[PDB]
Amino acid sequence: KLHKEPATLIKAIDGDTVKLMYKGQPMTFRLLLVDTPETKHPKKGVEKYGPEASAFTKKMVENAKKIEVEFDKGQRTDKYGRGLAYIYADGKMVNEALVRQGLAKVAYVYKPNNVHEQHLRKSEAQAKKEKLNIWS
Repeated sequence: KLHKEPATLIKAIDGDTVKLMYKGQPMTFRLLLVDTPETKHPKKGVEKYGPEASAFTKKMVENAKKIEVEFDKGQRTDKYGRGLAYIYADGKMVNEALVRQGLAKVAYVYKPNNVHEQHLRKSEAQAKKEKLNIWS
């Protein structure tokens, strides 16, 4: 089964990336299954809603009492060294919150890291129906 492990915030870096202290080591975490508009896009740069997604993730993790990380069932790091995880702030999944708010889309899914896929797709569908942010 998947289980959560505690972590401590170091710095929110962008909408889709946060640096955490995990098992006593600083590490960069990429949020699984979501694509946010980025402020730090490799080519693009600062896309529309980038600033908004980035501020949303930052507030959510900076104002939390407890941060937890949840790994999926496949690879736990990507080719850049970043942890691949679902991040929880006081019990609430940051990945889902972003999608629910129309501040992220569900990404292209590489099995078998897809455990919360349907759940996020349901939230994405609701944000589209409500025409929030990216979908407005």
